[PDB]
Amino acid sequence: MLREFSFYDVPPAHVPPVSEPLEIACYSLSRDRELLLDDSKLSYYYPPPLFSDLNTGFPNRFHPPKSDPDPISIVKDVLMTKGIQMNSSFLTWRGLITKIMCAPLDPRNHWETYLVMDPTSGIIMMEERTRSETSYANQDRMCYWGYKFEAISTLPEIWDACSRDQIEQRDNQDVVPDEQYCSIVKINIGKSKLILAGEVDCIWDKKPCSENPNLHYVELKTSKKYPLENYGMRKKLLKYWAQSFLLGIGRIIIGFRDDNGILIEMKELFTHQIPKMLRPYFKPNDWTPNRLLVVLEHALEWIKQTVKQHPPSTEFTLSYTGGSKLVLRQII
Amino acid sequence: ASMGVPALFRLLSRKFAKVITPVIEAPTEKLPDGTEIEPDLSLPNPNGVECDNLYLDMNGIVHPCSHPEDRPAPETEDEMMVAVFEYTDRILAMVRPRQLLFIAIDGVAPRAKMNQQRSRRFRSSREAALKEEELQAFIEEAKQQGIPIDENATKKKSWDSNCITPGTPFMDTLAKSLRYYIINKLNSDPCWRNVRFILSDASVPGEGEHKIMEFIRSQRVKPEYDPNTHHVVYGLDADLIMLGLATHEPHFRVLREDVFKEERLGIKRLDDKPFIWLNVSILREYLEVELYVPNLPFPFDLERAIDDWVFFIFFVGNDFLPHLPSLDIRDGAVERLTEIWRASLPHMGGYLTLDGSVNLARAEVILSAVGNQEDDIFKRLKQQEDRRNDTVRLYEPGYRERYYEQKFHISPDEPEKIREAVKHYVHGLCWVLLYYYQGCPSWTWYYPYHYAPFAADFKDLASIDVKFELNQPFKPYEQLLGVLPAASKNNLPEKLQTLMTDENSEIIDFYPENFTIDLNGKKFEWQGVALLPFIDENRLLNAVSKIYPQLTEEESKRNEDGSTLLFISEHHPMFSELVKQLYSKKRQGKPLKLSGKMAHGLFGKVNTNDSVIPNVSVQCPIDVTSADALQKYGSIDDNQSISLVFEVPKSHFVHKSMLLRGVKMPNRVLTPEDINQVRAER
Ligand SMILES: [Mg+2]
Repeated sequence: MLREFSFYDVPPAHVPPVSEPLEIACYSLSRDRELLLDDSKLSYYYPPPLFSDLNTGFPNRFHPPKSDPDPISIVKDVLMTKGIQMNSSFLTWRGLITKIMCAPLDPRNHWETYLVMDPTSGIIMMEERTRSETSYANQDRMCYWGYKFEAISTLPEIWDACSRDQIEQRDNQDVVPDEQYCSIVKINIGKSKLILAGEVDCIWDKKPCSENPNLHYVELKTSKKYPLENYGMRKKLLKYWAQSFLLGIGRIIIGFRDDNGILIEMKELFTHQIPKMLRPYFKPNDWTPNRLLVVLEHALEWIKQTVKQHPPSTEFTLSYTGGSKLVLRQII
Repeated sequence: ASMGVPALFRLLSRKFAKVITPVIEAPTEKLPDGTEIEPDLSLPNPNGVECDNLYLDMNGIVHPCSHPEDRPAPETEDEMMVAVFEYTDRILAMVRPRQLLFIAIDGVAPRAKMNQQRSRRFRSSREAALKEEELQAFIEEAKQQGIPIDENATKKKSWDSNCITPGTPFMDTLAKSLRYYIINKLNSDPCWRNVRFILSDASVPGEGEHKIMEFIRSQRVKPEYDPNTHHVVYGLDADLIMLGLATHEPHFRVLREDVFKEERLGIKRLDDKPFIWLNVSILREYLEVELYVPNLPFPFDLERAIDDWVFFIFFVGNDFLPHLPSLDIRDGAVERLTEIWRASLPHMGGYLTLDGSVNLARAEVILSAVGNQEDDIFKRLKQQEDRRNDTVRLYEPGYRERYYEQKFHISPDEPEKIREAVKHYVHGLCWVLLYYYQGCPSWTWYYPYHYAPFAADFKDLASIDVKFELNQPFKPYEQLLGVLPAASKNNLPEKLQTLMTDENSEIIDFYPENFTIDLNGKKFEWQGVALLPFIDENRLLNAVSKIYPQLTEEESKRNEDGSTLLFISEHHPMFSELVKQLYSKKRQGKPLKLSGKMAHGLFGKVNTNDSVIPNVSVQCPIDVTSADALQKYGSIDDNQSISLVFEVPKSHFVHKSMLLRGVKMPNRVLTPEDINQVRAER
């Protein structure tokens, strides 16, 4: 079977209820591309000097990131090793929800995911199996600017516990984006219960004793600066909001750079501030945070109801190749 | 010797004009029926800038309250406290702290500070005795001349300023009164309900100033600390703004009162106050323009530059070190040192200073350039001084030998005694910088001369092994004996007084009535060096140890450390969760660490204040005369607040001179016109 979901066919509705993303597990990844069940790779935000050259170390000190997509079994395995029960409708990578959510904003960005309902739990698991369109630019200079900004903006310990050499020698460190800290989150969007995993760039202060940690987390971005009148800038900020919203990340820090890769300015945002900040600049027919949530909730319910009409272990493909439609296919 | 208040303020008024600003106080509404509407203090601050934490150097309040302008000195402890309460009230009204009031009374200070205080108090006592003789001889002549002197108004009953020292009965009164005052504030104006109150009294060792700075460092270091905390410090020390810079908290300002024969004796006949802000953020702006050096082989760092600037200013003299003979702030020494620093920096390898440590190789570079200029400096100074209409002769060849022989009593035969002098001074420089940035490195260390060596003699500095013996703060009664002159004996326990006055006292040589003041550049006696003997600490400690067992239990308790106290309102956001965790069955004796949402941006360890009895009725510890003051300083029948013993956190790490992440910089104030002026002057 083949089913289509139109972004346009979704009627005006109230914004769906969205719960506070609760962390249920976390883990660390190393440069050799192995996983550890600890806070080993958790880092802390501390800014670089302004006019930092984000080219430094490209490509001689650059450890290029993995290009093949990670199977979602990785997260399933983490949770089961920890004896955490999965009682939700979806298990996937946070980035895969962002892609569904923001598809209407990016007609040029094509993607495909695989969906399978687990016969034991009833959870729908989603992953990519083919190298993504986005990953092909994985090691471009401009992508490096982002990895570089993250390397020179984080510390292995809190500011006070770090020597000044540790802080000041960050420009000379290898850039190793495979080394990361990750958060696994429960989040409800309408009637859909989701377990999502994503990279956490750093933390603002420290992880609370046990309080949910996610509002303490920070996302780091690099971008050219434009005024909010520029639609491209609004769209980018909206996509920044969507990504962090899904893991309940508290802050987004943007390193604004010029055309040559020099860091010229930094801007701290609260994730929940973005919708209000963008509101005055919206015109009729524009995609807003609320409309993106309404259409996502409808997309998720459509996927769920379709998948549940078939036996477990049936493979499905969800494709976006431009246009106003998502395409869901049963694999025979 | 300190540069002084008029000196630094003249440097600020001359080169950093925009840092100084008048404090705006909201007016009282005065209605035609004598009704007076006091301003609502919960409303926004008329100064535009809101204050989070207000820190008070309490002794800088007691002193001015002891000698008012148009309201002659209070005589009673009770009168003194009412004045202090009112002065503090005024500060609270103009500052309006939203989060914290930190009251710091000077505790025992390090030996290096004690020596400055010893010299000052010996000089004040000498000055007062000389005045008393002149006044009484004038009065005798006036009687015989038939001139009606108002003897009650002429013979002024002066507050004994030496009782404003740890270990005195008045310090117990001050502490008890301020405890009450805090409880008053917490149970009166609703605007103080969300404000936490810390009292660090004189039984807690350390200068008030430094206890404030050490508190700031202890909080900065915590991850959950607000990096945009707005700090206001009240204090009178010339030091204070240097400490403000050392803090590396840009949202920082100093509060102070605006500084800008018949007469001197206070002769009276029968028949006859705005405040200023000193904005440290604006000072930082000025210094960025002043200290920036292009094309450096290492990164420019404003924070590192500021620290250097704080350090090389030590050369012009402060509380702990004499000025180098060739350097005087009045003669543009700060500007001279800044120019040498700017020229040396590109070739120096880096900054003079590193998180409170001194690079001695780089110090020698700065000092050698001063040493090369002093031959001419002493000549120029004398040349300019002769345009107005000693035995050393600095403007004359051979002066090195004469200076060291006359001031140090070093003959040209003994060159190692000069080397020992510079070694001592070098230790001093490192002592002060660590004191400002990391905490007191030695409670016993002092510079054991009254003069500094020439800058030319500061050669081979890197080979000097600088080390400190930390030791401990002296007992209150030991500081009193290390600081008081014999005429102030009344401030000690009666059995310890004899050490200063008795001919047969083991340590009578520490307390001469008569001593020389060396002019060392003729001006007046206030522009001089008091040649006092340095106390031998062992001898002083051995002398008190024989008398200690004979003091009462109360005198003994007054010689021991007390606690820092935290007062919070029952209506404070942190209260209910703090009480739950504090009276929890984990342990009710083990201190509670302030953490999580419970802390509400304040960090450290708290325990119960056992001295306080659970009776909510609290009365004022002193008597009040006026009807308006009895109304505002009355009893508190229902004390809806708790007091706790409070200990600041202590980091295991060297505190770094860097801005915190999340720091959002205060609006830039310096216009094209301001920046222009600074460029041309340098
Ligand atoms: Mg990022």
